[PDB]
Amino acid sequence: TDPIMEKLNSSIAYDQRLSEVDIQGSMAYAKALEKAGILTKTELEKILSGLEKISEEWSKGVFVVKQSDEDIHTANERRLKELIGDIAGKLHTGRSRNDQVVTDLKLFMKNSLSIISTHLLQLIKTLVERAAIEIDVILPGYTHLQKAQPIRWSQFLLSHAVALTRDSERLGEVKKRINVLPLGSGALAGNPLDIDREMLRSELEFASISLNSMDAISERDFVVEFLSFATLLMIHLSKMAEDLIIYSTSEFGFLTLSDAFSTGSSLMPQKKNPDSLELIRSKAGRVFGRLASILMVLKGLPSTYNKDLQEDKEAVFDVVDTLTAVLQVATGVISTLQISKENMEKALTPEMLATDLALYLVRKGVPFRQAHTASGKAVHLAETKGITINKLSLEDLKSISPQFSSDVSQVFNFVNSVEQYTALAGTAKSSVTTQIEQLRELMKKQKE
Amino acid sequence: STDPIMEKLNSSIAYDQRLSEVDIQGSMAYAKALEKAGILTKTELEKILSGLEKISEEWSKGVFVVKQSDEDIHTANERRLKELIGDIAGKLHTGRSRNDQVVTDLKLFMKNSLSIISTHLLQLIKTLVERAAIEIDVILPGYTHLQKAQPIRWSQFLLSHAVALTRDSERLGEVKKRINVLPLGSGALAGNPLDIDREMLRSELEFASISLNSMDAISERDFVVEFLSFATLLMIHLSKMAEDLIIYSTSEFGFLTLSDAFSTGSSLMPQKKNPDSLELIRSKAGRVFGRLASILMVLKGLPSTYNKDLQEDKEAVFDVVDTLTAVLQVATGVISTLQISKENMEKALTPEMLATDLALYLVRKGVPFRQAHTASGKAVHLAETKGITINKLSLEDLKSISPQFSSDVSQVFNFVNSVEQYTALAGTAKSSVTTQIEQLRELMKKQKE
Amino acid sequence: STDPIMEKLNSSIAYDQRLSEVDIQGSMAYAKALEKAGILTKTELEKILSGLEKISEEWSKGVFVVKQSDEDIHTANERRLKELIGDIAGKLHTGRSRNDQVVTDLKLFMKNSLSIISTHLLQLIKTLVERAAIEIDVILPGYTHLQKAQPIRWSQFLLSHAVALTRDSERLGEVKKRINVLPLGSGALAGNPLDIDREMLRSELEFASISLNSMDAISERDFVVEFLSFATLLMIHLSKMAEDLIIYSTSEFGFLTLSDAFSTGSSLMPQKKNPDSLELIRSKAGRVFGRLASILMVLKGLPSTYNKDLQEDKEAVFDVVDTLTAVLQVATGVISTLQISKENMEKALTPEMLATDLALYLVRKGVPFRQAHTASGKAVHLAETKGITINKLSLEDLKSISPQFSSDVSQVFNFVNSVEQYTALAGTAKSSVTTQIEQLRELMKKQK
Amino acid sequence: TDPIMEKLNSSIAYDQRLSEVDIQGSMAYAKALEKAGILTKTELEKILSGLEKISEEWSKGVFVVKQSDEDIHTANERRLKELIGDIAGKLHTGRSRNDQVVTDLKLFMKNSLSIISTHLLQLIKTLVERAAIEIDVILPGYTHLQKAQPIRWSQFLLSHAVALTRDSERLGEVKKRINVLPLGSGALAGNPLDIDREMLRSELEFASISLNSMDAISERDFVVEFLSFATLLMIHLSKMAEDLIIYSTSEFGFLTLSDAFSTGSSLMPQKKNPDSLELIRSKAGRVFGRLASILMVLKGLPSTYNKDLQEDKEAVFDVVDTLTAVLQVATGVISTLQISKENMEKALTPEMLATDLALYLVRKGVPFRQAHTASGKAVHLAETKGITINKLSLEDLKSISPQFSSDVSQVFNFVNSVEQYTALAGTAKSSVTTQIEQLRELMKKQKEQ
Repeated sequence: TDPIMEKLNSSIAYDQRLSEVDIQGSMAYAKALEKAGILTKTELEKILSGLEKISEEWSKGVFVVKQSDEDIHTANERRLKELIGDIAGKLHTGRSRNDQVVTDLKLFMKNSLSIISTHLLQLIKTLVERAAIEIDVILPGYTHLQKAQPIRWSQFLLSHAVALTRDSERLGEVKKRINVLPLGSGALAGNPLDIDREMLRSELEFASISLNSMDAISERDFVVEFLSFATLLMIHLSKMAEDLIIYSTSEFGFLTLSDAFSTGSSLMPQKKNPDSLELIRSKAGRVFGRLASILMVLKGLPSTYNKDLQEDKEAVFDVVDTLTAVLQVATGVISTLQISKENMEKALTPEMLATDLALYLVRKGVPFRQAHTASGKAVHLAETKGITINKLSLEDLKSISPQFSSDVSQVFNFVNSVEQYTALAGTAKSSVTTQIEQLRELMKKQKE
Repeated sequence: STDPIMEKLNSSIAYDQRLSEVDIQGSMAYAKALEKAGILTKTELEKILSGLEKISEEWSKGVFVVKQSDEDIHTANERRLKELIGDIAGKLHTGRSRNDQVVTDLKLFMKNSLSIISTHLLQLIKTLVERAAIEIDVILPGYTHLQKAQPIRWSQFLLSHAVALTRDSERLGEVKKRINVLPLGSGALAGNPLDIDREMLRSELEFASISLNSMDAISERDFVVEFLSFATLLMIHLSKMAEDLIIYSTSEFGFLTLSDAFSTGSSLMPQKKNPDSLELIRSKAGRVFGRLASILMVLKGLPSTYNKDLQEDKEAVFDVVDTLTAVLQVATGVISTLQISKENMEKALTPEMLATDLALYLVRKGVPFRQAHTASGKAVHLAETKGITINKLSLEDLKSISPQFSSDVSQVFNFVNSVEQYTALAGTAKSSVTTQIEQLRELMKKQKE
Repeated sequence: STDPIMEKLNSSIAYDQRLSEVDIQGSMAYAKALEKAGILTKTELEKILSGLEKISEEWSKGVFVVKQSDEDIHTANERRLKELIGDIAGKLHTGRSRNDQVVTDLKLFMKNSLSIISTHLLQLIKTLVERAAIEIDVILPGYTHLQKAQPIRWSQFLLSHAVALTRDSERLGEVKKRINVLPLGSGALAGNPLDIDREMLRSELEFASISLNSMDAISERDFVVEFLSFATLLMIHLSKMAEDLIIYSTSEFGFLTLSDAFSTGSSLMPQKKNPDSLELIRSKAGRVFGRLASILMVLKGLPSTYNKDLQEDKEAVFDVVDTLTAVLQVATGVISTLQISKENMEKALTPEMLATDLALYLVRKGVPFRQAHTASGKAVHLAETKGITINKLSLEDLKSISPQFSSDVSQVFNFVNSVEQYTALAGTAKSSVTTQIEQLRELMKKQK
Repeated sequence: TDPIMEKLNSSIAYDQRLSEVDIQGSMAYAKALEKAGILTKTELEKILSGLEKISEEWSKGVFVVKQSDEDIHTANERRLKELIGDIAGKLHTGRSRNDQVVTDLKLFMKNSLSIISTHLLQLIKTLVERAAIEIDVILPGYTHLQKAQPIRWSQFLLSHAVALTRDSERLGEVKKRINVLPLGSGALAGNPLDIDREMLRSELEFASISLNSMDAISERDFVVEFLSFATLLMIHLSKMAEDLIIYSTSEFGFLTLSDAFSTGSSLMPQKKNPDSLELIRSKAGRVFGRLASILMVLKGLPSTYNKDLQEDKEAVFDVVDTLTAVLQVATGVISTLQISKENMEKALTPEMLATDLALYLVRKGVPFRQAHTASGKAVHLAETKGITINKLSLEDLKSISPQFSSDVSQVFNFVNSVEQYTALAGTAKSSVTTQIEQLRELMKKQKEQ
């Protein structure tokens, strides 16, 4: 056996975090083997005790890895043997590395996804809570990154909560396809000892059992799916990071992040670098890379098991750790950032109310195209007098369209600007309250 | 220096014309809501609708006519409306914007495309499951590392693909539910400014729910990414199935032959068939994956809310939808019409693949896994040294390796008995494959619904 | 009996018509070689060449007429020729195959196409370079983490993009060279069986050399992947520049404005332009990357030699060729016609950005950086205390911090002198910029 | 200072590989600081002495890192003080982490590219040499994975070597741009102390120096290009692996991998699983994944430096180690695999010569169309007569075309088949010989790195 190739087959270098699930998997199997008559009652006790002690060695961090261990499965098998003797060997009866590895990665993923879920909900929750509290703050809404119209700071925050909520929904969909036991699939044709797979499932807490052994052994859908979910999640987070990074520019002045999530220099204590957000944005590429790699690893592979499939572990681990860290960093950034109502408020400009001005007419029967030209004509005027549109006199307005009354003054108020969007999903106060209620409901659904 | 070339990039009319009917539908739904909102008088309405319907027909009969001024499908339809009805149709744009219209049209279009793709997907699944039911007695080699591992039923192989496809169908449904949400009424960014009744819009357009936030509804393209993720994984599945059949159809394996319609030949080598169909299907995985990749890269780093960049979704969605619709039917064809060679499949099974069963023989007699496995190795080695296959070792020779080998060991050297060992749920044993067929059928019912 | 969908799925006519010309030229070259090989007589060659030149025209004047039987452009032409000069046309295919004829057309098309792209890429670089010389005096903020870091010449900025784009040009050349290798004469996969004169084919089609291995030349698509990698990196550069320009054109930054030609707007908000151009360019980065990912996966895992999978190459090549041609030109237009605001740019220059140079003042005076930094720190510190900008601190005050401060420390508080510190090669000092402009001019001459 | 954050910026666990390059970057800068008049000659010798001592520590591998260390950089600085004192602090003078980090990576990549180049050339040499030795072996050439026509085993081996040769040419082109000095660009606007960048260049063995400070700090083209070269190379390797995997199947039986690059069961000692090839093939996805990530990280970023660029190290390290391991595994596989000349021979069939039969007529003046027709008629005749085309008698052939003469007997010989392809790059022996020598020349030009 070649030196370099052996080092490539060697997963022991990173697959150690699968120690516990590999042990849990073995315990269930040993139980099913005793029920099948492959093990005696006493043997089972010996095995379980052995497996339990091994579990402790890892949790305590005292487990010793022999250079002869190519993977975590070999390590535990070797240990279990030097712990209870020959009897240890009977444990691998009819089992295969092929269905052991998938059972292991799936258990690990079910647990990790459970952890990713809490952080994700915590982020969404954090976003929603500030949307509640800062519901009066208004700032410009952008399109093409050019000030378009006023919107509530909360409508902006909520848009990110809503996207994340979808991420959460997908996470759940992926979580249930992962919650299917693949153990007892053997090398590819199934388990040859009529092993009780139902006992296996309930013992390991899966929701159901894999339908086809060839599929169960060679499919990495659960890996691709998780990656697809993780990548779109990062897209959302990269979009939010981009918004904030920009808003935190001295130019915009909208906000600045706490010191914990930014860096700085004693030469310019008035500027803060949003490292936190830059890191989050960059992880999108990192996670996408993993998605792209596994997809290509799978394209073209014939049935059933192929060594190519070992690339899955490192991709999942890296993604699980990336999301776990980035999600929390995002929650903190959101809860501890400081907006500037002042600058955010001074950002609002009269010119932005021009569209609302055209709406004022539409509400008085004046047709669409006709109102537009009227509103556009009104700007041209104030424009030629060196004054904003909210300033031009009532008489000036009259000359362009008799439709303009004295109430037209109401149009030049930002609170009024946003209150226009009462229709479901709008930036109006009422709509924002509705949304806040809906997200909290959806979060309850995705749990109880 | 290219203002004209700039305009060309914004041009979409060359490919978005398949959106004509969804655009018209969205406009009729909005006009109505515009009347309830009083923006339009009842009469103003009836004339608008009648105008949108004349346009509906113009496309539904290829009689429409685009001018060298129609930037896109929208402009092309509103221009014809200003031409049919007149200066009145202008009151329709009141309230909503292109940012609002765009996603509404794409979601309506995708919803229909998905349902169609689902039918084709389900047909493929039914074809595999059906063929698995009929050829349940066929046995061939099960492979790992493209090497003969152990005997398996040909049906187990077919069902492994059907099972994977079933997950594809489940994802398709999840992606469709998120697409069946009304985005119309979000306006250009902050929502509709006329308190338009969105429920009515939902009802008219037949969406299942209404979008929650106007900013999200206008800037998000999750439904596009998700669709592409579903498509790419589905393609991965199909690429694998194509690869398997390509290999099995080689003269070397000789397990099966594609029908004339899904393959090509040559006058000089009539008995030779190239698996054109399978190669096309396999090559589409990359094509679909690329679309996934492009959209993902297009979305990454974009700030709120709407940005021109999002205009790249249409072309990727159209390509993948057509690709999927064609690929799926071709695969159904291929599986439905290919010819298998029972003789060659069975002939490929060898005694050497039964060494594992030999070891299991001892395990069932109580011998420890290790001892048994070691004994089978010795038997394999002995036969090898005598230059004979293990199914020919005499009983004496076997007992010289372990007395546990009784005269009944002969039963081990039977390929049917080999696959019949796998009765545990999901195995290749006949009872197990039968069970799989019932489970899938019952799944095709939840997916059909 | 072929399946109708299989049929349609195999039709490239819809898009491969643009290969009409190069297909004929390949056929012309091959015919001439068939005459020399004794497969055709001069009389037959003349009749064939004449029938081909006729088809050429039919495409030129857009007169050519395609029929539903035309699966691909190769069939459209071969059929047309048969109609024109009778079944003598059949001989033209002697020893030739779709396999080597299809990759011959693709390289020829790409060679021509790349030639046009080179021109446009060079015109963009030039536009950037010439602008850098003209506005070399302009000074504005330099960003790190999208936060003001220190004064930089505006030209230093334009040039960083020209420099990146020149690397793109260098790659474009390296790719062109490998594309400029004749594949015709490779036959179906084992080579040409008629001892055809490939050197003659090369000379006629004008390639620089001939392919080394028939199998490789028919199965590899390195030339496509490589072109796509070059295009993708180019788009990245362009996407970054786009990002910079979109942000600079924000009301908030106000550093510049785009002409109406490459922008979009509203009659309700005259004082506002949306950078549609720059946004298109950025979006195309993904689009082109998509093609790259596409072909890489199509090729991955494919066996030797020819496979129908390779048919996906054309659509990917055409898309990117057209995308780059359109985008590169638009970029040029955007870069040449945009108007900067020297006022807002210098305005952005604040004394807080000279805190760094204050320390450098001490290091030149001999003060160890560790100490000169903490020194400048006390300065900004005491500066805030007195509620004044560091440029207002008195010599007396500066001395209380470090005796090394003299009357000249006053110069450190000048933007021109701030920038003029970077005279080291590639720095932002005017002399460094001019050296750059000159250097870029030299590179542009050689790559021609 | 957040704990998760701090852990995200850490890189000491993986960037230690950059120890020696970092120190070399310090010695260089230190000397440049002495010329700028910041470090007295006495201080220069003081530092250079320490820096060497620390570098000397890593060398013997006795260096020690503390938990306080985050960057391989700070790990070296911290240790500089522990040996030299406060004077160490002057090394930072006018030097940013921005040009210091891009300098370490290029210096590292340049050295990695050299190692990688060597292995690549070793792989090419192994293929070309084996081809020269087994130049007489003939086997089926495949198209759509179906026997298409006789070819020389060496023609097959050479097609891969040729592709691999272009990879080696891409390596050189990439190394060229990597071999440029970025140091002295500072944090963004360049070096502020008029540092002598020509001295740094000479000292760091770079070929030239960066043209623009902003570009040199923010660009990661060099990372992209390298990844692009690696991915194209891995594609090539995945194609070769697919081939060998297929050729090593029992069904094909064309060759067997040595025990060193394959897995096997004691129960089936004949079964040979091509682990080595599968590993190589799977790394293609792993590498492309890296390319994909960095590309998405760079997309849409604004000038100049952004913390995003930090994701480059791990991508480069992964692919550098992967390419190094994979290339050597490839080399091993190709030189230690045993071919079955006999099975490659028995795979050549008479049916694969109908094409040659038509060509026989073409050389005697018969037009392509008619030639192809006579041959096919000969195929039908042998079919109806129950024999193979080579068994048809002269009379059988004459009755199809008078142009057939007793000399047609030579058409039914596989050596003569491949010998028809004498045209440049064809599979005729003389052509294969010409390739071997063209490739040796090419390996020479490149070897002269």
